[PDB]
Amino acid sequence: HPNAATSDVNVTIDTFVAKLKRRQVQGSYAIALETLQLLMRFISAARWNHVNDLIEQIRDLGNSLEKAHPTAFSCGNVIRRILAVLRDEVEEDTMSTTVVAEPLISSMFNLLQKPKTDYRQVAIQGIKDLIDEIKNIDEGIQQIAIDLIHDHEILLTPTPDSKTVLKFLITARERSNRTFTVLVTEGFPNNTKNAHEFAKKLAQHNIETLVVPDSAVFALMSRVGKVIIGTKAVFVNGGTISSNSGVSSVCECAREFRTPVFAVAGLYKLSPLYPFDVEKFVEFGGSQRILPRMDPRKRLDTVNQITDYVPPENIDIYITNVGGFNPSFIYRIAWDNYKQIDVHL
Amino acid sequence: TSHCRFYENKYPEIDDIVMVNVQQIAEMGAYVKLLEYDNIEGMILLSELSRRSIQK
Amino acid sequence: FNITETYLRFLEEDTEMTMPIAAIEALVTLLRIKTPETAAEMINTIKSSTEELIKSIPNSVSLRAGCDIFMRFVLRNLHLYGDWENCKQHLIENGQLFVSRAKKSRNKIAEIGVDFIADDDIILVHGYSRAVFSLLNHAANKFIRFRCVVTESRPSKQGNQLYTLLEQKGIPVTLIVDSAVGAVIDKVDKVFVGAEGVAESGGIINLVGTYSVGVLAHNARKPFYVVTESHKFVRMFPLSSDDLPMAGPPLDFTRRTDDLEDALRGPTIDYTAQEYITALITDLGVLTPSAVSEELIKMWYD
Amino acid sequence: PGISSVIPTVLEQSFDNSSLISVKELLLNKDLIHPSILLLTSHLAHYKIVGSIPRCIAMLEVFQIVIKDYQTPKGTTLSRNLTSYLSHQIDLLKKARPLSVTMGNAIRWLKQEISLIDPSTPDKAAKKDLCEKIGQFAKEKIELADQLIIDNASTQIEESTTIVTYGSSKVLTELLLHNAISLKKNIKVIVVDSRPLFEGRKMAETLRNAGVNVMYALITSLDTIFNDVDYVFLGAHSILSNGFLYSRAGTAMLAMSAKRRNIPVLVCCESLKFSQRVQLDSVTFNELADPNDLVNIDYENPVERRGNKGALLNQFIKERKFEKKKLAMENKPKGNKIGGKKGSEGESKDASNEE
Repeated sequence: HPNAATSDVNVTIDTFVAKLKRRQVQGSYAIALETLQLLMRFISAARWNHVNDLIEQIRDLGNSLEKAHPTAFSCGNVIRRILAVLRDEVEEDTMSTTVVAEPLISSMFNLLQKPKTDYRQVAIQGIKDLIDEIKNIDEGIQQIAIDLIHDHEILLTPTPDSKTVLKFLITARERSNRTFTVLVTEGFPNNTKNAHEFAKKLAQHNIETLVVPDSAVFALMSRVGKVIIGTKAVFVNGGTISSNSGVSSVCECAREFRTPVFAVAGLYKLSPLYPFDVEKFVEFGGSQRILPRMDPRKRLDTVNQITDYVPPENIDIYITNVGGFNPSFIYRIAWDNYKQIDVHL
Repeated sequence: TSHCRFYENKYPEIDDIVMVNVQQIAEMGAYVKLLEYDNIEGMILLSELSRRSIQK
Repeated sequence: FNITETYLRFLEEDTEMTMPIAAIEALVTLLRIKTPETAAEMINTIKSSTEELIKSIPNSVSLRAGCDIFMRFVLRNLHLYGDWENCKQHLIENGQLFVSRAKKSRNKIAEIGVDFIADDDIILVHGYSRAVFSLLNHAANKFIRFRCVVTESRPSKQGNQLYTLLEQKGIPVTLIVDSAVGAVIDKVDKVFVGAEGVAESGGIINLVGTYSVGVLAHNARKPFYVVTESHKFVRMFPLSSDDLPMAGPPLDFTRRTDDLEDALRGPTIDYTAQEYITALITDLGVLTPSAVSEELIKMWYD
Repeated sequence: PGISSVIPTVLEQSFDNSSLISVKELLLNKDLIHPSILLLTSHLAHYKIVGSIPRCIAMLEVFQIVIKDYQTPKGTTLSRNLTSYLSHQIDLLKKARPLSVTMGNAIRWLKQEISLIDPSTPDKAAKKDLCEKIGQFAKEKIELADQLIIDNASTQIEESTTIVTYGSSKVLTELLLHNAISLKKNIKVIVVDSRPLFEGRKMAETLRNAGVNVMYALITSLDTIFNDVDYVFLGAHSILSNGFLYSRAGTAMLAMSAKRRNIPVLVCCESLKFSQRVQLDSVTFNELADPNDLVNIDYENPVERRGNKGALLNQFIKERKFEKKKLAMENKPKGNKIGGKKGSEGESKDASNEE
C-alpha cells in the first residue's frame, strides 16, 4: 500500500518520508510533533461517511508509514494511541445504536464469546490529549527523582544523548546541602561529542565531574552505586531501545556487580508491538567514521553500530510521568494507551 | 432437634421470597440453608447474587 | 454422564485434536443434558464429574485446569440477565466452537510468531506440544534460516517419537540427552520449551525437566521460551522449589532388593519460575510479562 | 500543641535521611486532647508487643471511641473542624514516631467517609449508621483478610510442617496457633530474635503458654538449624509497588540464606497493606528510636545498673547508632497472598486498580 488514493487532500506524506530518510528532523519530540500535525491534516480534510471503512483506511495508512520507516517509534505510538482513543468512542456509539454492558470489572472471555455518526471532534480531542502527554516528561518525574540518590553515594552515567536524562541529572544536582560524585562514560564512535558537552555542562553546574575513558569502568566499579540508561524507545516486555552506543556493556557490568539499574524514558516512547528481534530494529552507523582511506580499505571491513538494545533482565524499574512501573507490568500500561485490534495492521 | 418447614409444603414456588443464612462462598456461589423455607440447602450462582468489594 | 470412558478413549491420539480440547468438548456435552439454567442440579454434577476426573488422573493438572476454565466461562455466560434461552443456546454452541477456535489460534500463531527467525539460529524444541511443532513447520515453510533439534526425553519414549516426526519433514536432525544438555550454552541459539499448562505468572507444567533448563539459561543469559496455543490457564502457585499433585513418589528410596521389583521413581513433573523466562508465546495478540495473571484476576475476582 | 525539640545526641554523619530525636513525660497538656492517644504514645515510646497490624487496629479503636465521645455542636457544624483535629492528631503521631501505610489508608478511608455523609442529615441517626459501617469495615479489611490468609495457608501447607518465622507478625502467630490446636498437626516452629527488640522471645513465650514446641535463635548464627529447615514465612510490615518489602531487622539476611540454600521464602499479607509509593534501598527512609536498647547489659529491659556502658558523649567521640526497618528483596519472596487469594509479588500492583 503506497500513495495512490491521495489527490488534493493530503500531500505531506512525501515530505514526512523525506524527513525520515535524509534526516532534516532531529529529536523524538520533533518527530512526534510532525506525526501529530499529519494526523490533524488527515482529520481536517479526509472524507468520512462510514466508520469501519475509515478505520480500515487509518490502518492502511499506519501500515504504509511502517513500511516507509522502522527506526521511528514515537510516530507510530502516537498514531496507535489516537486509534485507541477513536475505538472507545466507536464502541460507545455502537452501544447506543444497539439500544447489559458491565458486570463488575473489565473481564476476559471477550475474544471467545460474541461481543449519521460523529467522531471528528473526539479525534481532535485525542490529538490534544496526546500533545499534552508529550509536552513535558521531566515535569512529572523530578518529584520521584530527588528520592533515590543521596549524600556521599556515587553515580555511574552512560548515554547523555536523551534530552530527558540530562535534565533529570540537573534536577538531582540542584540542592546545596547534598553532595555526590558523577562518573560519565564516553561511547566513542557515535556519542563522544555529546558526552563532552554533558561533561562541560556538569562542570558549569558546580558539580564534581569525572571524565571516563570507555576502558576504565572496571578499575572504579568498587565505588559504583547507580546505573541509568539513556533510552529513546520502550517496548512490550519492558525492554528499551537506547539513544545509541556504549550502554550494553556497562549494563552487563552493573548486573555482574548487582549494582542498581534504573530506567528513565516516558510512556509516549512506549510501543504496543514486541521486539521480535534486535536485527530489524537496531541500525548501524558509518564505517567511514572510524578509519580513513578507501582504495586499500576494501580489505578493511570495519564494524560500527549506533542504536543499542538491552534485554528484559538487566532493567529493574521505570519511573514515568504517571509513576514507577515495572518490566513485568508495562503491558497493562500499553493496553491502557493502545487497544486490541489497533496493534495488528 | 431443629427441622421442619415454615409453610405447609416442603418445596418453594416461582416468584416467592425467601431469606437465606450463608455458610460458605466461592467456586459455585452460595449453596446455603434457608430460614424461610426448610433447613435443606438452596443454591445461587455467582451472577444473580450481586449487582453493583464483593468477595470481601 | 460418563467421563472415564472418554478418558480411556483419549491418551496417545492428539495430533488432529488436542487432548484437552476433547475433554472440554465432553464437558460441554455433559453440561448440555442437565440444563445450565437449573444451577442446583448442574454445578453439583459438574463438581462430581471433576472429582471423577481427578480420581482417574495419575500425573496431570491440565484437564482440571480446562474444566475450571469451562466453569468460569459458564459463569461469565449468564451476565446478560434478560432472556434465559439465548444464553443457554450460546452455551450449547460453545463446545465445537472451542474446537474451531483452535484452528483460528493456529492461523494467528502462523502470522505473529513467524517474525522471530533470524540469520543462523539453532532451535531446540522441548517436551511435547502440538502448537510448537506446528509453529516449527510454518517456519520451515517460510524458509527463514534455522535448525530443528530433538531430545532424549523419558516418559514413555516421547523424545524418540518427536525425532521420528521431525525426520518426516527432512530437516537435518541431531539429539540432546537430559544429561548432555549441559554442554549447550551458546551454540544452540535459543531455548524453546513446549507447555502442558500455564499458571499465574511464569508457572508452566511440562514433562521430566524444565526448571534445570531455565536455570541453565539464566546462567548463560540465554533467551528462554514458553510455546503454546490456547486452552491452558490455571490458578496455581507452589511454595518450595517444586510442589505439585503427584502419583509418582518424590525421592522414593526403594526398598531392599536383589531380583528387581520397583525402581523407576522420582520427580516426573516439572515447574518453572517467573525470572527464568524472557518470552511467552500465545496467539492472544502479543503478550509476555504477566498478562495471564491479569486475565485470571479479571476472570475469578476471588 | 505544647513543647517540641530540646534533646541530646548529634545529627550523625552516617545515615540521616529522616529526623532523629519528642513527647514522653507530660507537662502543660491542652484541654481538647483525648488522653487515650497520649497513653498510646507513651506505650509506643517503649513498646515490646505490637508491630504493624495490631497498631492500626488500636488506632481504629481509638478513633471509634473519639467518634462515640463527639456530638454535633450548635455553632460549628459536623464538618467544620473535625478534619483539622484529625490533621493535628496525625502531626502528633508523626512527632511521636513515624507511621505505616495501612494507617494512611485508614485515614484516607475516614476522610472519604466524612466527605460522603452530608451535614444536613439528622445527627443521631448519622453516627448510628457510621459507627456500624466502621465496624463492618474493620471486620472485612482485617479479620476477614486474616481468615482468607489462614484458608490460603491451609490448602498450600503440606501434611504437618516445620515452620520458621521472625518478629511479632501477629497474623502468622495466630495461624500457627490454629495449626497447633484447631486443625491439629505437628508444629516444629522456629523463632529468631535480635538484641534491641524482644519480640521473638515474647512470641515464643506466647506459644509456650498455648503449648507449642519452639526453637529460639539469635544473630550469631542461623545456619546451625538449617544444615533440615523445610518451609519458611518472613516478618511483614509494608509492601511497595516495586515487588519489594519494607520489613523489620535481619529478615533480608534470612531471605538471602534461604535463596542460597535449597528453598525460597513466602509472605502472606492483608489486602490493604499495599502502597503506591516506591523505594529500593535501606538508605531511603529509616525508622529510628533512641540508642538505649543495647546500653543495658542484656537480660531484661528495666534494670538500672552501675558498670561501664553509657558513653554517648562522655569519652573522646563515640556514636552508638542503629536501624529498625530495612529493605527486604524481590527475587526471593515469590509468594503474596491477600484478600484476592492467589498471586505473585512480581505482580506488584495488580490489585491496586481493583481494590
